[PDB]
Amino acid sequence: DGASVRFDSVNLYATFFPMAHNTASTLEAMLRNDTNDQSFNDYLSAANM
Amino acid sequence: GNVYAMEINLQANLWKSFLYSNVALYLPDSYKYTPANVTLPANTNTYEYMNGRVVAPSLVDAYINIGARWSLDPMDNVNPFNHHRNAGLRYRSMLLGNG
Amino acid sequence: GNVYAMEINLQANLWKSFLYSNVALYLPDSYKYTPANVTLPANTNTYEYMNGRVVAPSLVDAYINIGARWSLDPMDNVNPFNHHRNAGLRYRSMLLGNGRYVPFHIQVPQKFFAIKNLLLLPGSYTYEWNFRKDVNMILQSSLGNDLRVDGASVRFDSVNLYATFFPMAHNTASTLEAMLRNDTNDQSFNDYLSAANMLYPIPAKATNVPISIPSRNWAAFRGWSFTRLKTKETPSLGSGFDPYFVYSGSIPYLDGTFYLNHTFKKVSIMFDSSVSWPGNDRLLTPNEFEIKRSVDGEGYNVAQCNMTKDWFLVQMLSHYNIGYQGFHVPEGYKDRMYSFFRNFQPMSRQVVDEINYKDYKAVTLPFQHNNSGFTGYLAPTMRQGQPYPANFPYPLIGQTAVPSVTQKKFLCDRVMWRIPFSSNFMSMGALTDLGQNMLYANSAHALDMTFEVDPMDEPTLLYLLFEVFDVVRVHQPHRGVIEAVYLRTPFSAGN
Amino acid sequence: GSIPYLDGTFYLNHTFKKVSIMFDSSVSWPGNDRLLTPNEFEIKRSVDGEGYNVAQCNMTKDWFLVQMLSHYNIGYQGFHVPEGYKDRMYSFFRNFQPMSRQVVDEINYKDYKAVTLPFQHNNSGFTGYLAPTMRQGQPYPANFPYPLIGQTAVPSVTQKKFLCDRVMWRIPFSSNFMSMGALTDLGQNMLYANSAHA
Amino acid sequence: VTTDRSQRLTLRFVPVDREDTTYSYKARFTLAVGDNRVLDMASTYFDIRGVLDRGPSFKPYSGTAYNSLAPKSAPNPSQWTANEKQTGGQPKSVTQTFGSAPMGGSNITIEGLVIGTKEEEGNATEEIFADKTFQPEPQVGEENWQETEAFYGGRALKKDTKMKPCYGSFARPTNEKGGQAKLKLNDQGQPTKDYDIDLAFFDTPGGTPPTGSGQQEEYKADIVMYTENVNLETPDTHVVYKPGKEDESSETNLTQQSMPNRPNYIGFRDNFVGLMYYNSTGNMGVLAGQASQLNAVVDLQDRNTELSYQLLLDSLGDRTRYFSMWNSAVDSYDPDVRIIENHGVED
Amino acid sequence: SSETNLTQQSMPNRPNYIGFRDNFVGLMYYNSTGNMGVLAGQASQLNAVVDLQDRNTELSYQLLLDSLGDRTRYFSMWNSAVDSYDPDVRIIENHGVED
Amino acid sequence: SAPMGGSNITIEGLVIGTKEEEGNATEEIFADKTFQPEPQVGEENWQETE
Amino acid sequence: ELPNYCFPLNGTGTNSTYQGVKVKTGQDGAEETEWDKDETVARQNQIAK
Amino acid sequence: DINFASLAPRHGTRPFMGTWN
Repeated sequence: DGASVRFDSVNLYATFFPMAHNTASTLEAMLRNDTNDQSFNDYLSAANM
Repeated sequence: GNVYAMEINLQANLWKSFLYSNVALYLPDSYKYTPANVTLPANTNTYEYMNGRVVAPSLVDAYINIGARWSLDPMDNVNPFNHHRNAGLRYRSMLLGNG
Repeated sequence: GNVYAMEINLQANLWKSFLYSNVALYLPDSYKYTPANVTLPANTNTYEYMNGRVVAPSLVDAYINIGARWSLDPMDNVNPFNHHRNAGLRYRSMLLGNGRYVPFHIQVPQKFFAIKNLLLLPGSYTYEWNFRKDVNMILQSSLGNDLRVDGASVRFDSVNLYATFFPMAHNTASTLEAMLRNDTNDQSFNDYLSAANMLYPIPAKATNVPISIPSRNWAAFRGWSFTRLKTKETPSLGSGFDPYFVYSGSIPYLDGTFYLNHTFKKVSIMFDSSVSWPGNDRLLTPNEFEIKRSVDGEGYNVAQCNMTKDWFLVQMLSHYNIGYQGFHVPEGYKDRMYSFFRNFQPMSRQVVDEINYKDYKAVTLPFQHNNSGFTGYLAPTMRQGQPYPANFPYPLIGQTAVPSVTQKKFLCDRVMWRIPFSSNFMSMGALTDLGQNMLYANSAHALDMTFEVDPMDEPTLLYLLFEVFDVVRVHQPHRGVIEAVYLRTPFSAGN
Repeated sequence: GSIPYLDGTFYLNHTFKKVSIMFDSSVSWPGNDRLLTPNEFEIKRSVDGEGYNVAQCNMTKDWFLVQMLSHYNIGYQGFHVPEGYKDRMYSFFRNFQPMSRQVVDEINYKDYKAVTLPFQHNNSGFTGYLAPTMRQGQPYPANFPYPLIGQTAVPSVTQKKFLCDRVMWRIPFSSNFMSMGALTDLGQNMLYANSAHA
Repeated sequence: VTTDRSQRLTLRFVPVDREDTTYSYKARFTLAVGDNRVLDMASTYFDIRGVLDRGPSFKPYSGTAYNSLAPKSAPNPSQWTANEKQTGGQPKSVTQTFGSAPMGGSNITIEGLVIGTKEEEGNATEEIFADKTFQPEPQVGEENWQETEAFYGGRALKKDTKMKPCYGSFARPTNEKGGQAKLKLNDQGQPTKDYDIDLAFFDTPGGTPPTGSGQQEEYKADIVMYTENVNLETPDTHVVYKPGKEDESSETNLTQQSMPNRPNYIGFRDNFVGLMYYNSTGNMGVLAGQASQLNAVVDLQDRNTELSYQLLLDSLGDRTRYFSMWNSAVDSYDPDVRIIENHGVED
Repeated sequence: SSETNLTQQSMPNRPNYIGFRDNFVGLMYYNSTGNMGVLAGQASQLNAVVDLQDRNTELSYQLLLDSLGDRTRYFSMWNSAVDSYDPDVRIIENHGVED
Repeated sequence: SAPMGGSNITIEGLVIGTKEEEGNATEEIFADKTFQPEPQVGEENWQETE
Repeated sequence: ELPNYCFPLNGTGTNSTYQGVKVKTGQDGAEETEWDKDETVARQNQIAK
Repeated sequence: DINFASLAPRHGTRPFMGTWN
């Protein structure tokens, strides 16, 4: 039925909380330790047939 | 004598125009037909087919299932979101404008 | 020249067809008539009568009270829940489908307070209940006609008791039983209403209803609730059947649809025929709860109607603890469907000043005209007459606006009026501070109460609830044993 | 159109009749005599001798219980409307719609005739003939539909159904069907899969 | 938390005893709470099955199902008698008719309206006459506003079928193609295997053809009406006006007019209130330990269980949500119908 | 052009709103192992995504938003405006007309 | 327009009805011009003819 | 999509007048003028073509 | 979906507003 699409550009944006550097450098040093691995779980959490 | 006049049931028309536009036009293709001397494309998944096929207004007329809450039986299996009256798609379609 | 055409006003017709179907047909029978050469049945409680009587569309026409929120004055005393536009009954009537002939299959729950939340321990219990086949009691109709005449009936094909059991680990359930059989752990319950119910007759056109209860104790009394009922809209519960319950609309006394609360003017309370209550100079009218006033020299009205400063305060205190330190809208979760500010509707209108407007004339309905030529003569039927300047209603607006007088009223359509027996009218706790005073917990007072009310022209009841405690404790000491102990108090009900 | 599998617009849930679960081709689940029909989740029934329907449609007592238990922990100790913050757009009670209608009894109504659409008339003279176009014909008594009300009401049969338009049916592998925690009590039973069940 | 034992979730008990009567039904169950269980009575309810008849007073809709678009005071096409009578020497007592003829066609004969044709031999082309038992259909007429054919036909009600205004008129179909005519039974009461249908034929009046060209042979049918008797009813309307006491077919009775019957929804009450007896000690419910046999209920007349339960639900939840299982759907009204709020109209 | 053609009659074309899907579903590839996305530390080539065919990210996100907030509120930045239908069109509810 | 139908017209106006009087003396009831004919009154039906 | 119409009070609208006729005496089925006026039926029936 | 959140927070402030120890 005649529809079409063209992409002229795709850009990635990122926003940063402007954290005090002595604080961010402390947070990084805590989050790099293997005790503090971030973990996530898919919300649906299922195998799909 | 009294002034010359003609009489109209406005309420029946406001209800029939609701049922025909919101339900008769959405009945599956097997309930529709192609008018006399009109030529449609063979690809049934195309706008000229979906728009060209006529539906008898007697299907889902003002008295159909009168008195009851009853989804029509051919409509239970019809995708209800593929309808011109869904606010989410209207909004998403109008957000890009009208052209 | 321009194409031949004829003109319709759609927007005026979409409004008239609303007013006539939604209000004109519901005006009381004394505003209706029987057409020429039509024969109705003599039983007015029947569909052929309620349907056969015609109503002139000039009553509640497009201009009626134009510009104002005003419930029509005959309609305030008409049951608003007996109306074809109430969604709850439309839903309930459509849930069964569109035919008159309907097999049914329904799950009726248990409501009795001593049972409805109870946990039964192991044993065999005989359970019985008794059920009505009376269509005026078990069905409802949107007109309220007498279904025992108008041909309804019901048959039960079977009735089965279902029980659903949490599949508890047996060593846990056998422990739970052994704890709940101990007399420390009696389950106990409280009827949510927790009141003693009196119905007193008010004769047709009586404006005063004086009532009393003789010398008795008032230990743990909570206060009063009261409201007004029609006698024909109230079945007798004292019998297997009530053959004079010739009506099937809503039953406010059973279902909570109370709609005559605006008809009270004042209530006064007098213990021992001397000890006025609340006394102690509390109110702006210390010895009477003046619910509303018809003329107001001092300025004791509130809220832009004719409810008083006293009464609005007593209601906002008893429902919401609001009035001391200032009024505001109660937060929505403390303002339920039976609360006050949810239901309270104040109103004002203006009327032509029939005394001081010297060019006034008293045109009755048959002589009034507006839309003549374009409208039926006193009937919902073919247009009659000629176009002509309208003679009704007099204008209240613009440059020729007529001298006018104000009328003010309120409606309150699901409440029932409350007076807490609490020293400041607030709820500080379920057992009040007056119900455990030095006086009322010790000495048996008599009580005299009296009400002043709008006259009805049909028989009505004062429905008076003495709010009490109404409590049960349930002991299950052995397999298949129930002991149950009741105390209502005050108005304790057994020996 | 919508893509239910991608966007969540599921609209064919009313089409299931029953589901049965069977481990090792012998160990029926939930088994243990639990349901009124112990070996099958009978979602709905077209005829009900024992009276196992609910909610004034044809959904069963067993299924309605399982859905109210799995979504809200409600079935044991009585049914009520779930509190609004725990009844989201994809929840059960938010979407469950029971329905009933009456139809002419084509078998027991002896004066019945089967008039098909081209021959039905109602609003003739004031309506287009089988099309959304100009009015045709003459005013005449309508021949359809048969009246189900008033004194001349026609013998009739009831039809019952329900819709559920954004839900997807659930069966928690939990010993009482409730959500007591995200790792269920059967899920830390059956580690026992040394016999590895099929 | 949960037993592994083979044990039901839901038990259904049929009555051990029952007492159906003039205006009540009673039933007794043995509510066996088995061992190593506990029962919450909030789980329990009565699963009633039965039948209603709502009576002729039920009407679950506003307006009418039948001919709803018809102008009120418009009659069905119909017949009467003794209309024009001019004496010298007789009150003539003719049949008389009003109607319309929407089915256009090519010719009219003893067999009625020619609606079509077929080739036969090219010379022998057969005239296809309408099958009177269902053609001409009242819902078929000229395809567009411009046309007018040479010959016309339609249907009308025979004089024996008493007038009703078209708005609300129904008559049951008497064949599979939706014809409405009564079967004849007039010699003896068995159906005569044929329909009460007659052709009536018409021409322009001799006062409108030119003089001399309206005598001898000049009369010629150019309209035909398939007149019939039908099973006429008005299931959902009533006559609000008619010009005399006479119920019969007559020229003035064409001006009858009807109004739809007032809507009257019937169903069970909110929460099924009124269905069980409560606070009614002649008819009290029972819960007793089967050995002890003494009733634990102990209800009273000055208690009101049904109102107490109505209030309780509004404190526990949101009464604006309907729930079919308990028939919970609270009574209401439209607030713009209770308090009129007359802002006029945007005209 | 002819005298009979004066009687032609027209009907408006069926409404057909077009726009991007709710939450832009379908625009990015997910759970589709021909066209998988990448997030990797630029030094060391191991993709951290590791997606699968039997996973459904788009439905998972649609469900998550209904648990985190109110889907009845449209939001143009993420094109969030949930699909619906008019309930009076899904279940006809024929109460007749006030005429 | 003139919606009020009647039996005769005279200097006294429109004859809107009649009464027996003596059977020979039947009086013609003329419309009271101060309010009749009412503009909201006219022929009952479309078959219309006085 | 669906046209609303406004109609005369009597339903049929502008009726023309007609008179009842009958076939002469069953002699022919040789149609055209072999009809005659039916005296059993009113000379002014109201009908719309 | 047994509404599958399960997340870390259990938190609070000083005599108004936070720096940690």
